Amino acid sequence: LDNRPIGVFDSGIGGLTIVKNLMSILPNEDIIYFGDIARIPYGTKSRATIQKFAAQTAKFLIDQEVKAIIIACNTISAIAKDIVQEIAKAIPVIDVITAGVSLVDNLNTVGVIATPATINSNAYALQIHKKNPNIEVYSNPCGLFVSMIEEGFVSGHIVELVAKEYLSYFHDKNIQALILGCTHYPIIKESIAKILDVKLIDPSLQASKMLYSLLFENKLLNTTKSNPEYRFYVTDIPLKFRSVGEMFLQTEMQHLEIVSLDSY
Amino acid sequence: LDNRPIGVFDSGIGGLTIVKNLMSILPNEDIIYFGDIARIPYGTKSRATIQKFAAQTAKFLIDQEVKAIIIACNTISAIAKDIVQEIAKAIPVIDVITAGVSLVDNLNTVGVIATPATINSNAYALQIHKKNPNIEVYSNPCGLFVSMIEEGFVSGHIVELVAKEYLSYFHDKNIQALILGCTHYPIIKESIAKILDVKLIDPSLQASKMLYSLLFENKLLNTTKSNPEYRFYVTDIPLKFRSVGEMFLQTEMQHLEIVSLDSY
Amino acid sequence: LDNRPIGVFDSGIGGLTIVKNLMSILPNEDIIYFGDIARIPYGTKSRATIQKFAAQTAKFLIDQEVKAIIIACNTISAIAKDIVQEIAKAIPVIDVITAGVSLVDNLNTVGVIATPATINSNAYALQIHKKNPNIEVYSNPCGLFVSMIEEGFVSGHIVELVAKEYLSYFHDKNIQALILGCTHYPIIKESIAKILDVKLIDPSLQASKMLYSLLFENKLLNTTKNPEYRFYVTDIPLKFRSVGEMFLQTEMQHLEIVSLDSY
Amino acid sequence: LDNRPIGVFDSGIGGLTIVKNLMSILPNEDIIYFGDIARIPYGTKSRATIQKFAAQTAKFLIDQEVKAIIIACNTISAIAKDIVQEIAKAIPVIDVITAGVSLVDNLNTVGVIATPATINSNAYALQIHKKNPNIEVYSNPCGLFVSMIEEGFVSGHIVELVAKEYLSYFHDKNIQALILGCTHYPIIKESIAKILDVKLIDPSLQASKMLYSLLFENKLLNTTKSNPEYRFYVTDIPLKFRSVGEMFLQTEMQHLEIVSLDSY
Amino acid sequence: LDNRPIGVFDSGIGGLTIVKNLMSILPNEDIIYFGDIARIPYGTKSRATIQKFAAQTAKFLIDQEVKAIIIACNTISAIAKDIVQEIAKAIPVIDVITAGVSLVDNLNTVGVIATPATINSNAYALQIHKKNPNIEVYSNPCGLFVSMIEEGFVSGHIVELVAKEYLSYFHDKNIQALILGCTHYPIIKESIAKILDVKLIDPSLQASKMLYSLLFENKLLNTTKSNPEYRFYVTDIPLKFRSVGEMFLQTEMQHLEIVSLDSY
Amino acid sequence: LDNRPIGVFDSGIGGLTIVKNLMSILPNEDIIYFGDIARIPYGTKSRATIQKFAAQTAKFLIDQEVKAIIIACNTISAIAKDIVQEIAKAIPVIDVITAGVSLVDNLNTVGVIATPATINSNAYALQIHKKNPNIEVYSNPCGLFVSMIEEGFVSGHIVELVAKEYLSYFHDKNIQALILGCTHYPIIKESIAKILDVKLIDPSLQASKMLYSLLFENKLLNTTKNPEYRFYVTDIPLKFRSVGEMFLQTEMQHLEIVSLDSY
Ligand SMILES: N[C@H](CCC(=O)O)C(=O)O
Ligand SMILES: N[C@H](CCC(=O)O)C(=O)O
Ligand SMILES: N[C@H](CCC(=O)O)C(=O)O
Ligand SMILES: N[C@H](CCC(=O)O)C(=O)O
Ligand SMILES: N[C@H](CCC(=O)O)C(=O)O
Ligand SMILES: N[C@H](CCC(=O)O)C(=O)O
Repeated sequence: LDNRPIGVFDSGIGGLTIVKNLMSILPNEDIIYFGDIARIPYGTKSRATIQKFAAQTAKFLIDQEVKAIIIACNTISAIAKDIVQEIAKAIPVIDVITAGVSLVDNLNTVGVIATPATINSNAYALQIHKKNPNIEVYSNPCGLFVSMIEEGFVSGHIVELVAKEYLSYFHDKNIQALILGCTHYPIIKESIAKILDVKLIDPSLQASKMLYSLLFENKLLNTTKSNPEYRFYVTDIPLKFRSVGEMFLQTEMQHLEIVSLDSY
Repeated sequence: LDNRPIGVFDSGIGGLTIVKNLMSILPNEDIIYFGDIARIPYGTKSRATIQKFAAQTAKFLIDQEVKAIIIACNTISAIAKDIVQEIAKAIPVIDVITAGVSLVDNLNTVGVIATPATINSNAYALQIHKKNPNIEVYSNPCGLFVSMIEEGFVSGHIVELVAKEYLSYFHDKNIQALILGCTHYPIIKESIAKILDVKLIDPSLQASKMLYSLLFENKLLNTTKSNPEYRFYVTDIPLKFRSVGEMFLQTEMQHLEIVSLDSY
Repeated sequence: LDNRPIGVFDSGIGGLTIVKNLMSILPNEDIIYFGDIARIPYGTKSRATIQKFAAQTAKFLIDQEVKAIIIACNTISAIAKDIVQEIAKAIPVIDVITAGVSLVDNLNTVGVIATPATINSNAYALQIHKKNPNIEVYSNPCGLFVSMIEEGFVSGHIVELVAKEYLSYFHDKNIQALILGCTHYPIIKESIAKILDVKLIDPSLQASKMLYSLLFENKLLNTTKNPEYRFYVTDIPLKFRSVGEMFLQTEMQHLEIVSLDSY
Repeated sequence: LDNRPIGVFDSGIGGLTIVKNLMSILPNEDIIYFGDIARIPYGTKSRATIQKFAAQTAKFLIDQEVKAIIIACNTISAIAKDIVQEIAKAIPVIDVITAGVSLVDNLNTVGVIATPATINSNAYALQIHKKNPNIEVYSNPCGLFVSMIEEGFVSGHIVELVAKEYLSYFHDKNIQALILGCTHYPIIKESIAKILDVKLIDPSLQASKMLYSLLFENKLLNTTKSNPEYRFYVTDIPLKFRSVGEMFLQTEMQHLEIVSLDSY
Repeated sequence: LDNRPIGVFDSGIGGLTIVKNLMSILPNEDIIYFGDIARIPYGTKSRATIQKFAAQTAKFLIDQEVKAIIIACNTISAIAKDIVQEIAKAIPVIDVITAGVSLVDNLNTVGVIATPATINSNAYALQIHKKNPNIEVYSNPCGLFVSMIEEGFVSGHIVELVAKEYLSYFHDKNIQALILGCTHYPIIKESIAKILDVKLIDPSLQASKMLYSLLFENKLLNTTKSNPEYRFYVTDIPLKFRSVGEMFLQTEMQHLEIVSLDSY
Repeated sequence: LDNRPIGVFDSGIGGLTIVKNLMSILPNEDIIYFGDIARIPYGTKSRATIQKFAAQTAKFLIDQEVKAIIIACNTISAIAKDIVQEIAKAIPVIDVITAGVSLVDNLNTVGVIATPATINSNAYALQIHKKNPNIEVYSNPCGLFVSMIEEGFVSGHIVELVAKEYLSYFHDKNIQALILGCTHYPIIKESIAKILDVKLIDPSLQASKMLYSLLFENKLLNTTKNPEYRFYVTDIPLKFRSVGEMFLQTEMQHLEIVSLDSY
């Protein structure tokens, strides 16, 4: 089990940051990244469809005999965590919403921004309230942010105006921190910080640390002496993928392969 | 054959305008609209994947024994028209790019805006040049427009600034007309007209008229006396679908059903 | 908390009447409707199946952090009210049977028509006799009514003949009122009236009024002045919008396909 | 292999007729019936849901090691036949639509009645036209029939009136035969014949004949001396289930066992 | 049914060994071989492409009315087995991975060599672990072997050196057997045994035995007096194809016919 | 027209060398690379198959309205140059065999190594003997080289032994130069040199220079001062970026999976 890869489970593109994080704390581990690039975005799809898609990716990863899964995507974590856990059986699953919650559960008043699917699922408020039901949670979807960022609008006047549209909801709420509850949003954190001067919470590294602690405590660390294998399995490769993905990864996606979920 | 439905073939959401158009010129015809809502957008996907998806929708429509197909989506028309035609066999296929070309092929200098997939496919320039190779064609993708419009940003300062970003390319080109080469773009035509004061070409109604002429000349008109049947078959129904779709349709999508392409 | 939605808990389709009522009497409340359209009808299924299904919907609604639940379906109310309440915990639950019973507690002879499951459960008679054992309660299931109505047979000779088959039972019972103990039956009240000349009790509005009272007493009224209406369903067949909107009497604002697989 | 059971795959209740037919045609075969009684009817559900459900049943049946399957339900046959066959790989699958089509492919004008789902799927017309594209097929849903029959309304004035409502569609069509394209409809064939007195085609018996032919010619017949075993697996045992089921089966179900499909 | 041919389904060239084995084990059976010689190798292609190709071949074979299929290729077996079985509905499909797994499920430590695609798919390890999750499986791709062998390098110093490069991975693994998980590798088994002298497992012969068992026990054996017919369908006849193919088949291909799969 | 891209037409992988060359000598030209990665290798396939495949790629490239085409692959150039030219019509086509031949036309004895298909076609000898019939041309296919190189055997004892098997043929032929008549072979030029001490002719740069000349003569040079590089391929297996980028010597900017099914 020790020398099996870690599965990084994404909807697509923004979860590459978890790969980056893992490479910084677990440099000897093999990683399989999965992105369902053919069917993104998930943030604007129904709960039934997000669950259907996540069951397929889960089965694909389990067939690769990963030793652990991290769900990098907040939208999949919000809506399909249990579907994924049920398929993974004895394979542990770490998720980014659990990570986010762990960073705010001593506050009194918390804001959350995320995809429409995530916010409409109510997952962040529910999970925060499982820790403490008296934490005040204010949530607002930021529907345009994902496409905006994928199209390269990552700073400047457009980004600032779209952010004002979505973040003005929080001005009278006296929040103590704002959860960046979508993988894409930390890219624009500097623009967010200009509009809403509060602590911004990015749960990706925390999620990676949770996976580190689990592997360490359970003695499931890779002890091979060969170069780690980083495999990027995706269901589409459109022309902009290399450039937008590597904006998140911060290094080359050197071993990239087109796969299909047709049999899953 | 006369009393079979017309198939309106979309990627999703914006092709509903063709249904509206058809209902205005062919009020006695049954219509089946197909939208692959589960996997939109197509505008940012690869050619291989767009072809794969379009073959599935084509097979679904042919199994419903439509008498004609109109491809409402510029992205599918650009990349998968031949795939669809091959599946349809003796069933005629009308497409929106053919319609657009028919509206500009006596000009000297033409601009085109469309999805990244459409513009990168080169389909509009190629098809215009098939009519006359000496027409000057200037093309620019407007990647953010589709999501922007689906998120409800349809006028105002954000729309104007995003449009300035994409349309400034045309200011020195002396174009005689600008093809609105995506179903979504006519929604924002007033904002476009503020930035680039040229004739805007919306090919949807022309495409519908092409289908009318074909049915009329071939004596394939519905002569039943019952209420026409309008069926909206979609592969997902997310929460925003009703409202955003009916913004394009301009009337209620009264008979709506979730379907699957898994067997296609 | 007062800006959280109300949850309308249905088996499917007929509970849209409760949404209509709440839109009227509580025009500034947000509402989440849940319909298990994939698995309807409930009215001809077993007790244990209805309980299993209802537990899943209850868990779904509690995950949404609704501020209150109204069980719009008589069948779920008859069979699974306790399970729903156990899942809802401190979230208040109003149900349509409690509403119906409240409208007859000054009478001495009452009839009840409902689904086969509701009648089999004997919930209406039990809940009435609990308040006053001397009230004579006569019950009769009307199995075909739900499908008949969903297929658009809502007046005319077919409806009258099916109704005569189920209602003739009441002619010699001297009832002072008939409880329409299924969401669907008020649609055909004109045909029912024709056959049985008695006061017809429709518990829908009273349930909605009880919910208003509960929100007022618990200080849970939304004070805002445009509400949002979400319709979460486990299936969307072609006929769903037409039939549903027949009960709702307006168009469904926002509709989404959801799954209970994880519940 | 030849001593494994035959699977009768139903939505619920009406498929028991095929069990009855196989008890007479193949008296030495073990039979497993499956009915998804918890979730019926299928006839009023979407294509996506019918396919989801049928995939779970098919997987349950394969796990019982059946040697052949007959899809007794027209609604599953119309919408999910390919899903079922793909799951039942090497196991042959006979369906009632194929049976029905085989009885009419010599005619010129054919009527079809079925559930809303079956008619909306266009499956009968499509499959007929695979054999002879020139046959005129007229199709009309009879939505109330399934519940009406299950509630015990099987003859008399109510049945005649409902039948008049649905069958009036055919009076001006000059059909040569009417396909009773739902398992339930043969129960009320005497009433149908009073209203529309044309040749009535019952797919269920022909499906049973096709299964015999498949087993006989392919040498898959059971010749053991152990008494045949009949098992009826259902997802619910509702109120009047035995009495309604025994209307179709015409004998008692000796082993009736509730199973859950939730693991599939 | 029993007089229909057996299909041998290959990527190309190496599968001819299975034809050779069936000529000896089942001398009275008609055989159709298919090799996609225009598009080989499959071993260095993506999962999505291997699945696309295998779906076309499978459809061609079903159209020849075969009664059973053996997937001779480990690469197709690893990646596209479910695709093939779903297309070959009722037709039973034997695969070489299943055969290989059946020969090692009594051991504790197993090595596997195969094409890059086969190893990257994890199929051998996964399938072994379905039977016994505690077996230690060590897998290494031998990418150059297929071309090397096809170019006629089948013994000698070059073969020994390349083999040393690939098999050095196993020297410290204490494996009890090595699965020769590619059709080509048994050709160089004497060289492999010089370098890594452990029990060598050849899936191809075991697959042929499993097919005999299936036909014998299921009564699908051909007993006609007409001479067996052998057909070899290929998508190309390249330069030295007969000479290379005859290395594996060990007799001449009497009917070798180019077909196109483009319609599938 | 001068802002249209150049098309680099490959079978797959090795033609990336031509992209590298053009990035160097034409730094402001946009480039579309096409590789039929799904169906490689071409070098061991039949003449008719190579022609069928090449016609599809040619049609794809013409649909993109490239301003010129360079056939980077010796195998396509040997077998399908006429088909590509017939499809390209007024779009100029440069090919690597014409380039290779141009570099030897002052010699009298020449060797050529290439794929089995290229050598079988006899294209190099035919095109050389056409210019001067007196030049002695000796040809030998090197079938294993393409796979060997793509699998990363690019130096050392294995490469030397395979090379000795194919090149020993030339020891007694008194050649003045050897044409490396396959895109892949320059990768192992150090091992080739070891065995055969003769001038090695790599036609890649000369083909790229001929394209420059053609663009200059036809007034088709892009005058702009950041170019865009698109890599269109029919498959992307795991090893593709590593092996491709070995030939390209930089990272592929923009990569897209495409299909020739409609071509
Ligand atoms: N990849 C984004 C979702 C990312 C997230 O929610 O963290 C999408 O598919 O919409
Ligand atoms: N529906 C849009 C494309 C519409 C069009 O190109 O006309 C999308 O999927 O991106
Ligand atoms: N929706 C009806 C029951 C409604 C009611 O009992 O109030 C059903 O599922 O049978
Ligand atoms: N059992 C019926 C369908 C039977 C059939 O279509 O043959 C239902 O579930 O609606
Ligand atoms: N024919 C080989 C694969 C053979 C096998 O994996 O068994 C290829 O195409 O790469
Ligand atoms: N790409 C090589 C041929 C390269 C060349 O001949 O220049 C192949 O497909 O075999």
